[PDB]
Amino acid sequence: MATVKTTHRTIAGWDGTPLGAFVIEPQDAGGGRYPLLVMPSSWAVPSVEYVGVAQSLAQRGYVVISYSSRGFWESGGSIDIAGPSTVEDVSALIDWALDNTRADPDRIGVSGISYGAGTSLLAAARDPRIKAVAALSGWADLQASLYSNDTPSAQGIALLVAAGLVTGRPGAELATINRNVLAGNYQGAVDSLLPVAAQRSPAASIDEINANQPAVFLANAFNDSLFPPGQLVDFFNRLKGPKQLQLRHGDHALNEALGALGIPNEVYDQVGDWFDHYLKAVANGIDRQPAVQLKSQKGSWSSYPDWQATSKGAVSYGLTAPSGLLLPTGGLAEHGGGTGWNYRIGSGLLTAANSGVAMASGALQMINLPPGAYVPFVGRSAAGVWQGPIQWSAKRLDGAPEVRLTVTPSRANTTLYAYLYAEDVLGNGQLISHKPYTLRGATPGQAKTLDLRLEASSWNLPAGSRLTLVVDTVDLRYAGISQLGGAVTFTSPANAPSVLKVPLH
Repeated sequence: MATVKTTHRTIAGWDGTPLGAFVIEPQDAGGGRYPLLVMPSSWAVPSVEYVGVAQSLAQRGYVVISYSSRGFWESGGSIDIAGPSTVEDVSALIDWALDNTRADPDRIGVSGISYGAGTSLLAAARDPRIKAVAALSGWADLQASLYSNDTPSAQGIALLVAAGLVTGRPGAELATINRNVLAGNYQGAVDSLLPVAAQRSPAASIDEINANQPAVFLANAFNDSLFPPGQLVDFFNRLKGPKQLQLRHGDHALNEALGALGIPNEVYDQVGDWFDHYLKAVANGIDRQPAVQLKSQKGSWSSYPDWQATSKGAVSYGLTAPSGLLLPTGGLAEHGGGTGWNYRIGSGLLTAANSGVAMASGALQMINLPPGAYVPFVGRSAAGVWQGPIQWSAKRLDGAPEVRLTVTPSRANTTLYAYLYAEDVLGNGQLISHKPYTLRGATPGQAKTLDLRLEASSWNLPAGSRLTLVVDTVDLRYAGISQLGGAVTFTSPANAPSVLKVPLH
């Protein structure tokens, strides 16, 4: 193991903006060049040790530049939300390192978390010297993350604002978001960002990254508060070069470098092995590992050669018409359901089915811990509820469930939320996955068939439990546009039956 020297200094960005940086260099001995890692730090969250993580990588035998981006307290400039300047600064710091350290120009990598993860991926698209990327808790599509199916993520946008405010000085884009969020104008925040979001989205540079063919490692939490997994998976799937995706359930750990971000120590252990293989040619077998690796809520791993394999043999459950004397409830019926039925709910009514709890003012929790929902208390005039059978043996859900549903709104503006729960014998539901869907400017009384892809998950369903689908019209974490007084009618036309597809293993 290398012992490393850490030196603080100011390094000029692309336009001269001074960036606060820790330059970490292997000592010992005489004394060839080392692979270089440039690592943009992320949000300033108390207890989070970005430099420490960088030093531990450097001790594997790397020159590492750990640095604060433009606008951070320790730098000049303004936070531009991983804008073109922030991304170009990655290249400027690569140039500086090559000229001022024992860095090998033929073995360059980038790694970051959240702010630094999106920054790192964009740099890999724009700088073909980069041969490997390790991006943690990051995004591919900023619009899809904050404005999923045209539904603003109120709690996601608020967290973006809160994180920015403790990290540095906002540029105009972030200041406009901040002003909108203060008024409760989440839609206005979105509207302000959309015209400049694509240039901040790795997904918009998929061709450029595929051309450059870096080795891309992605590791996120299913329950990331800012950047949900589907938009990451979609990007991952389109990469043509060496790649690995890991998804885990996040929880807070104490007394770890990254525990307050919900990231366990094991992630940067795997990152190390990734870089060691691709940049130092260590034969550690990383190259033979499955491209998709998933860690369930009980902490056990599964793997797949690609994302398509997660959906192999998915079960199609037909939705049946809700029935019952007191608690109208439908079925999830494996080959198959009913067609020709209708079931009307009121829009804008509150249920216990929520993706998250109300969060404090300025809270910096980077993962989300959804509340349980007691299914018998989910108001049937406010929600459609469909229950599958109680399983007598354990099963494992790996992948993204899909719901096809036909809906008829009485108002022009409605937001729908679909939830998949593991419901125990007594009726206690644990949320596995959800998805929002906003219908804006719809024609009242016209039935529309919608396909919702629920967020990717990995879930051990125990014996004694069933899968339960809830669809309602309000969620505490999103700025939905449903109105009390309106209605939604669920149907299942013979032509296009209402069906939940679930990737069980």
